[PDB]
Amino acid sequence: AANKLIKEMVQEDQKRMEKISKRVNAIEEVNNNVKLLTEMVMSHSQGGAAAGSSEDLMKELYQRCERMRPTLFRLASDTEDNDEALAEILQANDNLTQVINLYKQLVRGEEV
Repeated sequence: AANKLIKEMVQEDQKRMEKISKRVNAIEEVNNNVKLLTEMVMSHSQGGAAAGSSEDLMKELYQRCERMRPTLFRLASDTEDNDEALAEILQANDNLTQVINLYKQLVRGEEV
């Protein structure tokens, strides 16, 4: 109902929750995309292939990966007093930079 000044509290609870949940969804999405793109890139590393639709899916996964870095940068500037959350973010960005590295190699003839 109509209330006095304890609206700062339910609104704080709300920001706590949104913050954590956005982190979770980001990290999960990262973990998922990195793992599959990795799996796929390796398999096309002169072994089992598909081309066509597979080229399409690796491309999409690659673009999603590029798109998540900005997202992680923005999440990391919102981790006031939680170095643990900040660390998870930073490890996830590392997973992303890395995978965006294999894809690129795969796409332009390199090894590894």
